[PDB]
Amino acid sequence: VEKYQQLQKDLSKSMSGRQKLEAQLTENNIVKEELALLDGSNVVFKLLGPVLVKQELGEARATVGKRLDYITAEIKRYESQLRDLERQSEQQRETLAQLQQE
Amino acid sequence: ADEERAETARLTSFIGAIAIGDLVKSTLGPKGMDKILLSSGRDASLMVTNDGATILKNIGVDNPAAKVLVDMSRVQDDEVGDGTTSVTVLAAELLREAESLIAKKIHPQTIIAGWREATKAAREALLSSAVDHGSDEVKFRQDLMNIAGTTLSSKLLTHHKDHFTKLAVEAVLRLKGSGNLEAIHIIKKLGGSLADSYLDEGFLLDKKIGVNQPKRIENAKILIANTGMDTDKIKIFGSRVRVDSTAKVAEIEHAEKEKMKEKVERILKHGINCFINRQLIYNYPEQLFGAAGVMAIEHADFAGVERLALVTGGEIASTFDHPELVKLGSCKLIEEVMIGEDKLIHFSGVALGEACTIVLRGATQQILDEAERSLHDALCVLAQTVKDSRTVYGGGCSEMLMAHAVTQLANRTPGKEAVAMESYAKALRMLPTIIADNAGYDSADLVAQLRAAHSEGNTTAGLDMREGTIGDMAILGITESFQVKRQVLLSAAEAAEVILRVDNIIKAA
Amino acid sequence: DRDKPAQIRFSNISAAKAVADAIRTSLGPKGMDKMIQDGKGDVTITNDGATILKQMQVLHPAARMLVELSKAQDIEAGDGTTSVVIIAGSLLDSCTKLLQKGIHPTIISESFQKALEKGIEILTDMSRPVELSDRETLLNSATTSLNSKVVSQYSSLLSPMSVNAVMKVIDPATATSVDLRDIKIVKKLGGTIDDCELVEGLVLTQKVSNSGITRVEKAKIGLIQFCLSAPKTDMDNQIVVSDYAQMDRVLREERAYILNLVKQIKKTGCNVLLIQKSILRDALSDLALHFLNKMKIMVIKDIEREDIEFICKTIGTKPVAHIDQFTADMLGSAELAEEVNLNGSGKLLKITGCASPGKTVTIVVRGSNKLVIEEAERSIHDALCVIRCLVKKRALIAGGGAPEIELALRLTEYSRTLSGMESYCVRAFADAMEVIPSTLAENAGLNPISTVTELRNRHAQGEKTAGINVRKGGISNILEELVVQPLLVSVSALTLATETVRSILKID
Amino acid sequence: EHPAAKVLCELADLQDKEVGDGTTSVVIIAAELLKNADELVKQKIHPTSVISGYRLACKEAVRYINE
Amino acid sequence: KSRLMGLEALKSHIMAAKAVANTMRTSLGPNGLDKMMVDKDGDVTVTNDGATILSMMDVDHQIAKLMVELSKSQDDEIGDGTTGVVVLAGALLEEAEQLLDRGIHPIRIADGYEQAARVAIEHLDKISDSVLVDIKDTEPLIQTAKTTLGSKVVNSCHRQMAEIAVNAVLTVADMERRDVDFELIKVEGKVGGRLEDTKLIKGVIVDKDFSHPQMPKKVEDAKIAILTCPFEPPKPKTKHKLDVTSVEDYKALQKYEKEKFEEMIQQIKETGANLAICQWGFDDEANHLLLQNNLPAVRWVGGPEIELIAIATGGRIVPRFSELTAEKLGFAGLVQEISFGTTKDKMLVIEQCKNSRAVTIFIRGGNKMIIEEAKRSLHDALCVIRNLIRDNRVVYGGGAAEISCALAVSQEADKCPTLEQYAMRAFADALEVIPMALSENSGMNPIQTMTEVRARQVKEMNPALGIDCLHKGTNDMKQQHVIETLIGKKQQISLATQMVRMILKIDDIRKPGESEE
Repeated sequence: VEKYQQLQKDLSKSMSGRQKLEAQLTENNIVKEELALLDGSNVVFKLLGPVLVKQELGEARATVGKRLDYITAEIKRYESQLRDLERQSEQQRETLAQLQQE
Repeated sequence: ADEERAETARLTSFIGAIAIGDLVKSTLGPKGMDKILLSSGRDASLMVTNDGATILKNIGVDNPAAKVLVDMSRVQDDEVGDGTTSVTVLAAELLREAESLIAKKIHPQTIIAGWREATKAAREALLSSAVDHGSDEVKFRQDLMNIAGTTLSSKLLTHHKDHFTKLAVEAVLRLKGSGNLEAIHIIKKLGGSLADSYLDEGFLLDKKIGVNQPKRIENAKILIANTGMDTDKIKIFGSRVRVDSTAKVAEIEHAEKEKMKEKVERILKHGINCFINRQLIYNYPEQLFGAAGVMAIEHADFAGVERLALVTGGEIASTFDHPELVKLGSCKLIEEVMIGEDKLIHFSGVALGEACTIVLRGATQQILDEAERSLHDALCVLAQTVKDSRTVYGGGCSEMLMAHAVTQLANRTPGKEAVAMESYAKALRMLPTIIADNAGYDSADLVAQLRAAHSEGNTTAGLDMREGTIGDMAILGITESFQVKRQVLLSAAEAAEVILRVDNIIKAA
Repeated sequence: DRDKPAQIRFSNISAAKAVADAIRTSLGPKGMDKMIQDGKGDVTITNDGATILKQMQVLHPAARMLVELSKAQDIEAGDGTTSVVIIAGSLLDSCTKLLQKGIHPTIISESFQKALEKGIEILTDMSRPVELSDRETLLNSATTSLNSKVVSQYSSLLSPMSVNAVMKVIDPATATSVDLRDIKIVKKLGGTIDDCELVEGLVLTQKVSNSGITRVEKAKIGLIQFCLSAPKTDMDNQIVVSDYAQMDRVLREERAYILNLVKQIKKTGCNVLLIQKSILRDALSDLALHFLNKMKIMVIKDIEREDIEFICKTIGTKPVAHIDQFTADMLGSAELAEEVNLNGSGKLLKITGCASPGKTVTIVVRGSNKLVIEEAERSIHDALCVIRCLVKKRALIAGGGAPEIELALRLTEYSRTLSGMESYCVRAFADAMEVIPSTLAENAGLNPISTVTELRNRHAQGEKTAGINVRKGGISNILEELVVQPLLVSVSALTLATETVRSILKID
Repeated sequence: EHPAAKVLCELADLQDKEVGDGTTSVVIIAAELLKNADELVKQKIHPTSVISGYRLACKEAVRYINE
Repeated sequence: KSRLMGLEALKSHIMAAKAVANTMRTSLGPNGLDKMMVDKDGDVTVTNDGATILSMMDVDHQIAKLMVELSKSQDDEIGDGTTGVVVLAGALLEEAEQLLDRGIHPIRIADGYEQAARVAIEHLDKISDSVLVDIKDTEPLIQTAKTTLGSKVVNSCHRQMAEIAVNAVLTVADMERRDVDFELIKVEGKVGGRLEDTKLIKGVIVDKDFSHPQMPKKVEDAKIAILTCPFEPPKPKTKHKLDVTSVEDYKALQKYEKEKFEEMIQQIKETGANLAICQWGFDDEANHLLLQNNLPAVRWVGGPEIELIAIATGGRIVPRFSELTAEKLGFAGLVQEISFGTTKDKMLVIEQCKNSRAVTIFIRGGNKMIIEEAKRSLHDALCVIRNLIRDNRVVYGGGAAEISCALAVSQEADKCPTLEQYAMRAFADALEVIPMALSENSGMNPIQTMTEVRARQVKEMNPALGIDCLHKGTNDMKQQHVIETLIGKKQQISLATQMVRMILKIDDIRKPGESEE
């Protein structure tokens, strides 16, 4: 029954964005190595928004760290919302399953 | 559910309360010999007390007599303060004496009737033992000095008692009228040494806004405030908690400052020398309070500030419902004074004349927690003594005459009255026992000395367990406030005859 | 009636004394080891009775008084703590006598602490006032003490350190009491007893510098009681997302301000920053802290609130929970704060000299090993204790129990002098004393009963003319080879007997 | 299984770490002087009294080891 | 599945009444030392009569069981003499085994006891006055509430309750034509006032709802409006979310509040009784916005209260605010806003001279103990007059009838003879137990003390005088003014032999293995 689905639905929904963070998180680590590697040897660039800002080395690492951090925090965001959306489905299942049935 | 009938209960109600009225009287008295406190809840966890109120707490006792006598000495703590462990043994000197009569077959009814008017026959002899020392302000201050140490000693304070024996009477000397705890602002504070305790004459804020806001404020305009700067109190100058947008939880914090700005303007709209706010003042309106050049007092006391509202004459903003209308406190000078290890806001020359603020200096909390309680008992006593300024001849010197009196009463009368009353006046005569016995001195002679005194009758001389022997009753401190005594003597006198009604104890247990 | 309390008291008498006894064999350097089993299934060889109180016991309250008793003597002195066990029972020995006599607990009590006064007086002059301004006389006496006492190994080697940081925290020629407060015991794994040193400014645990300043000087020392990371939301910082549009929009907010809150700190004039533990914190994001280390503040993070309070009380860096709450009072000034890696394992931060309330000295005890570090820890300890005992009590009292053996003998006839029902009390009171070095005498062997008969008369004669001296552990001039102690350690070990007894005397 | 037995095997091993000589031995006079001094303390002796002497006695041998 | 034999069981039964009647025997009257209770749940308390204690005490045994059973009807109607039959029926109980011990039928003994009550009944019938009237019975109820308000909470009769006792029972009595119901009269304590705050309440008393006092405190009409409907927008004493989805709905609410206030101010007023008891709870905000409008608005009302005060009025309730009629409003003889105590809120006292189908007289207390100690006085003092108006008959009690009613019966014995004389003899003696037992619980030698009015009983007959119940040096029931409803004594008489008559009932003392199980 539809009530059971949204909770399953929003589950993998907010699950989707939470995962790709880790690959970003992974490359956030990949760039830290290079932001530890670059002294600014060749022009360092953040790009956030349709503008490409002038970026400086020293502000970039704390950024990507925050970016790493900010993303790293975002494993917890839905892992809260995971069980949230996971639970409300299960609760209605036996009901709505049997409701589907009879 | 289960009948507990007369005699076997009357043993149990006695024998426990008999046991109860002992380790308290053991401890009771200046030479009253201590009892180790035992917390079976935490290991053995121990103190060693002269206080029976502690005794009840640590080791829980079940006697209906006790549970009554618990409440009695407790209400003798709740009312009389000092006299708790004394009213305890007070009925204890009865029940043992009653054991005889009870074992003698003698109806509690008899004793109920008999010790009753016996209880009275001394009462006015006790009121005769009531002797005014109010006769001068100094003589009552001498009387303030009389029973002050009398209370605090058996409450277990001595070294730092003297300072409090000193300090408390003058704050209470400001009363000269009803003893007023409104007027008396209690501050007991950690910090300072045993000599650093202090009496502010006025109201005092032991908190300090110090450097951030005004410190010294003359001719104070004192605004007693419940005014939330962060609280969103009535006359909300921005978006409250309400639904407008789904993100409104954030939108509430935005209008907060545009609320904090206007509210300081409102708090400035009074105009004040100081702003006493029982709730939060945030750092931003702080300098806005500073933009009003006003001492910003936040999280202010819920009681002192009320006394401040009472003693300095302020009126609380009451959730800031009066942007002008609210009345304001005025003291001649607001002085932040370093006392002990901290600075304290002192309001000098507050509206109320009786008003003070005592400032106690605990070197630790162990010093800070114990004394101010013991400090309190005399004051309530003294407060009664302020109203009715009286002593009774101590060291049993009141006791023997009353014993004598009721005994002189006894001889002629003895229906079931003096039969009891004879057994009664003994309890009047049974206190000097333990006091010399806690002191470790043969009471019989000394008693019979003090007997042969009040047999002869006598006032100026009674048993002194200090020296250990009979001595002058000059109101030396050796003759002690009637206020306690009657109260005490009013109290356990009933509990016996009261509980004498219940040999009829029944138990759902 | 009061039987049970008397019984209790009798039991209390029996109980605590039954505890007070076995160490009287362990009493002194001549005393013996004790192998302590517990429910731990472990046999533990112990001469020190203070731990024997601590390490092993039952919960008996008068036995609790004992584990209470010397524990105070630890902080009271750190000396005669075993011996304040030895003092108490002796009186309690004399007690049941007076209770077999039936003397009254108030009467029993008031006779005694009084008599202790009466005792300490004659006792006091036995002691010799020695110069507390002269660090050498301080050295000598304490060192003589130290060499009249248990630990000379590192203590005497550490005595130039001990008395100095003391002499540092000694302002007066009186040398006051000299509390150990500003004095900071520190250690370093390994190192050396020579790598031990006093330090004039606070040696601190490790350091945080990402871009952070290593050496900063005249350094205003910041406290942080506030989170620099912005509040922790789903990890350390502010995130709300079910989707990346959500995260990418609000990510603007968290990043910028934590930099600002970082900024203002250096704007508040922090050359050093004390950050207590990230649990004592919300947390510090090391990248904004790298942004903060970029502020070239000297960041010491994850540090104890105690050390915060120590650095608060001692060198005067007071708690800062807010940017506004940064203030020079709450910012200590480190004339040099620079970490040092050397003389032993790894690095501890060195504030080299510092602005301090009073004067804050610290000592870093390093060793051949950790035990050798502890061999210093023990060593400075009582080396500082005898100081606190000698500086607080100038008068230098001899060891060996002779001070009793003189005074007990004295107070007896002075108790006799009292007459009254009580004259018997102070005798047995005094009489209690000389049995203490008796065991100690027997702890050295021979026959105290023979000796203490005589040393008494010796201490009826020249009063110090002979006495107990550990070299013999028997009849000797306590002054010849000096067995000496500050007047304090004695009077330390004194009243706790004349109190807890007088306490336990009137106990029901 | 005894604190003595505990205090000993280390010492024989202490001897045995050093040299195979005295190892099975030293436990001997470890036992000897005990039983010897056992009654001495029981006699009038205080365990401290002569125990220094046995060291002073321990030196005579090494005083003799010289010669 | 073990079975006691007859006398055995009764010997096992006789083991019961002894101690439980004993508890009364030193508790009888004020000279009786009253009864104490303690709990497995840890509550020590004082208890009284049989019922209080014997209900608070728990009863193991069929004998003990029937006690509370036998007890109820007593204290229900008369309220005074409850503890009595306990001793009495227990005494006769111990007279029964006795005559079985004397080898006389359990059958027969219970036989001649019954009409032995009659020769005590006819004896009691004569005693004192079988009459009282309004101005008269004022004074004995004065006396009754003398000994009632002087024996229990305070030993000082406080004439207020002493008169509060007389008036409202009359109020239900004079309504019911010299009939009255203890249900209708009701004794209501609320502490925070005093035992000297004592109120004669012929109507209902409830705290007047103020979500604001300053928004005018008032009582209006004399009449009450009892409402299941709103007098202001309604709510069932349960949380009602006040939020507004926009900043604008913030504006319309308080208007809606006041639009229905004035409308319910309108439509309940036009119904009647601007004071309106709305069964519904409601926000303290808008409740005082109607208060701000007008008419203190009673909200958060007990669901019982509305129908309670409804039936008392005899009027109905408005179930639905669209339904409006004054009969669905209540009836207050007087609605009166009354400050409850000096300590706390005004109440709204609805005193119903319109119809009171319940009358709950009121008192306060400095303590909940004493206030119930006082109600303990009040109930049973209202219980005597209850019957005592239904029959105004009173008999000087306290052993004077006991020493006397035994006269007829024990003298009726050899008038009777065969088994009845015994059942006259071992009957009547149980009467003089109590003056003995009252002298017992006193400091008095009972047989001695009993011997006294005995001589009187030979000297005089059926003394309106008697022995001191108050333990007064003088012995009357006149000087003592100890006189009980000549119902209640006989009402009490009815109880005692009945129990013995109960313990005999059938031949079955057997148990399946279930007896008390």
